[PDB]
Amino acid sequence: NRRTVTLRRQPVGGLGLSIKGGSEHNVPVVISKIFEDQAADQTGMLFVGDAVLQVNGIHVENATHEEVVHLLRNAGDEVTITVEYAYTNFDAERDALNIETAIKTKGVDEVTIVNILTNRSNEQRQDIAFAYQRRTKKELASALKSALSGHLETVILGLLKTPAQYDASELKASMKGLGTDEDSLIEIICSRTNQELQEINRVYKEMYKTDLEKDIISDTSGDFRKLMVALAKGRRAEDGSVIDYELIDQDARDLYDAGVKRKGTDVPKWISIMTERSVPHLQKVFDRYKSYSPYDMLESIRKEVKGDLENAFLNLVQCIQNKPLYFADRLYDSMKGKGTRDKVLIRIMVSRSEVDMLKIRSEFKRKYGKSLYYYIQQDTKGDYQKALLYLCGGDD
Amino acid sequence: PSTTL
Ligand SMILES: [Ca+2]
Ligand SMILES: [Ca+2]
Ligand SMILES: [Ca+2]
Ligand SMILES: [Ca+2]
Ligand SMILES: [Ca+2]
Repeated sequence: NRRTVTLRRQPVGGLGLSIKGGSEHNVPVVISKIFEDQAADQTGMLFVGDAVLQVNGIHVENATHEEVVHLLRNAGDEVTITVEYAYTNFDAERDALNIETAIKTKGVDEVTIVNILTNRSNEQRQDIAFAYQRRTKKELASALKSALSGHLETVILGLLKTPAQYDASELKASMKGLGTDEDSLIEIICSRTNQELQEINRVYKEMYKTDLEKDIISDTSGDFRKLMVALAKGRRAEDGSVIDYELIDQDARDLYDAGVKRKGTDVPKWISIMTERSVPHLQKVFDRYKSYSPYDMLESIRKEVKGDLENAFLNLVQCIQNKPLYFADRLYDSMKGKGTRDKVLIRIMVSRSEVDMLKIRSEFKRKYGKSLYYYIQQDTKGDYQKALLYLCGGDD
Repeated sequence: PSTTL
């Protein structure tokens, strides 16, 4: 049903149609509406559900939504459209072929590379990497490493790793050398779940020929070391349909009796409770803690401990209470001031794009008035900005 | 996700 139709742009409705879809959602652009008696309806050959393949002979079978909207608005008074009424290995090969063409183009076509990779799931990017190596005999990561540069290179190479590989390599990078990036180490260890950590530990073993727990011990000290080792084990309790109200109250008293009530801090009891109890349980514990203590769990942490141990406890409680808001706040910090903390911004957008990016955007918009898309737009430029915007998934 | 033209 490959039909080629010429529409005449008219003041009453323009082209007289609506379109939905686009390669940013990995779907073909499809005619959404056809306003009756207007241009698209007058032709008699356009129907709701037609996939848009060409605009004035310009191929758009793999174009984004804005690219097709931009073509249809600049095609003149006479617009000619060619229409026709599960991710497979074919899609991987076509994606891998287009990425190969964009890399071999003189000057590198970064737009095409960003259009595809930032709009595929992590599992689909592995299928693309498998097909790219079959067709070119080259590794896609190393090909893009020399073809790209700057922040865009950091995003694309990070997107190519599996969730465990990316987390493991980021963990290794935070402890590399004498200067341990405690903030990056804290962000990953406090926010990852049991299933994610068990996979990180397994992959960290393969990539670096040593245990993650053994490397944490070598770069951390004191109670901060005990907190990261216990969290990195990923043996937190899994909650069921059992709300143990008696334990919620006793855990709150124990947290209060171990900190604000006594001189000093019984941090082993803090580490024991906050790392072993399930997340839904600890959420109700922290509210029950407000009934016994004049300060909430976060303020009690600021009053009891200092240094990296304070920073880790502050991040853990935020992840337990509201993890999407936790990432929304860290994204805002990465862009609020002069310049950009690109390491945090890139890592969050890469690691959370497929997890809870919608809930992060919802918390961000509610608290900061503007969208996460908007702040990314004002802090980054170029294809690096477009890649982050695609990982954001849309405005608001 | 639709745009009218
Ligand atoms: Ca270029
Ligand atoms: Ca490079
Ligand atoms: Ca170190
Ligand atoms: Ca105290
Ligand atoms: Ca900024």
